[PDB]
Amino acid sequence: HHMKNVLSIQSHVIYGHAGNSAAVFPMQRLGVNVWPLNTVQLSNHMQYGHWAGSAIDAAKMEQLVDGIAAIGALKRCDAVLSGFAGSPAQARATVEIVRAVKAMNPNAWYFCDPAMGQTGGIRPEPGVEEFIVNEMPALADGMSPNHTELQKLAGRRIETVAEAVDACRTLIARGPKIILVKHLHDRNSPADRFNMLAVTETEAWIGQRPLYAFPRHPVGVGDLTSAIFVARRLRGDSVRAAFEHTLAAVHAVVKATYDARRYELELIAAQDEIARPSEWFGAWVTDV
Amino acid sequence: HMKNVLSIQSHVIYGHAGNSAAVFPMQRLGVNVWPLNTVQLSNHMQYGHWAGSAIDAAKMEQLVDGIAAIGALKRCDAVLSGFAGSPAQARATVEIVRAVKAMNPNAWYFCDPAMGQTGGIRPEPGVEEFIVNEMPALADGMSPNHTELQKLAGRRIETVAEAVDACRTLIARGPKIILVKHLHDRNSPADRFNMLAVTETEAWIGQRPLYAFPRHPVGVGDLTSAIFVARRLRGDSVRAAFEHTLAAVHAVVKATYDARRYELELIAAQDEIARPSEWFGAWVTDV
Ligand SMILES: [Cl-]
Ligand SMILES: [Cl-]
Repeated sequence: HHMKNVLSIQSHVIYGHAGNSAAVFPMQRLGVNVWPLNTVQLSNHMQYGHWAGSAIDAAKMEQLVDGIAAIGALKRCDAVLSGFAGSPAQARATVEIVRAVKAMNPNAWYFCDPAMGQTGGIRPEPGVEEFIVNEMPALADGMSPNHTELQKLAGRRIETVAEAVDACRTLIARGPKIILVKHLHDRNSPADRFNMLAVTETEAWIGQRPLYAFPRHPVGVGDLTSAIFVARRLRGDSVRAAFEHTLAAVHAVVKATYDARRYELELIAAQDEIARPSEWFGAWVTDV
Repeated sequence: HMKNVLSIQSHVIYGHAGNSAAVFPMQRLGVNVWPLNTVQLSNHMQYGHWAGSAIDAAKMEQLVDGIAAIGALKRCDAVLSGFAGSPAQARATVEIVRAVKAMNPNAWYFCDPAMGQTGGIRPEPGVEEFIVNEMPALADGMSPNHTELQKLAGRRIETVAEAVDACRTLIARGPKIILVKHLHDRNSPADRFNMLAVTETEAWIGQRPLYAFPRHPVGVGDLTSAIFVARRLRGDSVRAAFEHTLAAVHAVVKATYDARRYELELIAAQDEIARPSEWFGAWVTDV
């Protein structure tokens, strides 16, 4: 009955839902305490084409976390969740925060959502992408790449489920115990399916939910996906159960957004379905 | 018909104060919140030490300008403000309210004076003075505690009827609704926490149990104002919004007290925020 605590190190968007504005409320609604460290405050998502923002630097990130430690709270952190990093220095600061939390609490784990934004190519771009690919797997207990991010982490083109499982297993050999492929581009899947995968050293699960066609795809679905998975794991779910709850909860939010003809996620409207999804999509076993 | 509130307050990473006490309860009550964080603190200042980052008044206006630039400001149904660290920040909040009301003339501004530890009838120069002198003409609702109400009214207030009259005099200055988020009633038993809600035509007094914490939790005032704002946005009557606020705040405070914690048990008590299991019906009062 002990409440778990997650330190969530992500961007904050005032209007709309991305980063901590997509992650904090769902985890709280799922019964987990969230300590949101906002690395930047943006007026709105960058996909609108223009925005205003204010960021903190890496030194300030460390100072803020020092404050949480000074009152004795940081050692009670049960998990760290990271997302978008605005600069290489911020990504390095995230790693140092994770190292401190894990040394204070040997049961704490780090879940890294690469959160590379709009990008492409197998090669990691210099700076943040390079740092995510080269440095983060060594400390991460779980990672939640989308397809593009998985190709960068693995250094490979990936087109099938089996190729993706193999890429996940190679990444797991670098450190992480679980890879949640939060969106998989499966050339063998029907076009109206949204595919996800959950891979550990000994398990692999495929899941599918309906793919909704948006004029512009909502930002924040990846951040929401990682957050729900983390919260369900903290609530004690097995890998399969956390995976299935994530798939079903994200479906409910995305469907609500589509039915409302909206671009920003219908996160608050769909909150009861985040906590207790009504429609379920059982996963099935796959392998290399 | 989802409503949106722009909440302009401090953010605290660990624990619950400002937006870290206001945003989640309003969301849990079915209202969308756009949080504009004026500062980011590691923890609240009552611990004695803390770290913080901050934005200035110009950046606050620039951030809202960004929302306006994508055409979203017309979707703002209310603005909620609380503690202000400087007169410049309070003036930036006023400019933001003006910008919101230009895009949505139906939007309303709810000001929690949030003066903190203070005393006396005279407002202190600077922020307190601005709240007393300039805020009522701009705010559609205000949630003073007892000390703040005395400063707003320029009067000593000791009875419920005196407090209603002070609220009515303040309402004649601009606001449509006053929530006295903690009322000092010399005729009430010491173990009662009194609140009052007043409009030009209604006045409701209510009570929940007063708990004697060894160190009183921070953020109860922020939680109270936020729940009331959310219930009003959901369309509650004055009395219903008032009673839900009293019962939901009780549930959170009781949960915190029962666990002997300092930080509010906000997430643990979330179902009681939405559906309080113990109710404290209000009663009519007047001048
Ligand atoms: Cl912030
Ligand atoms: Cl109290």
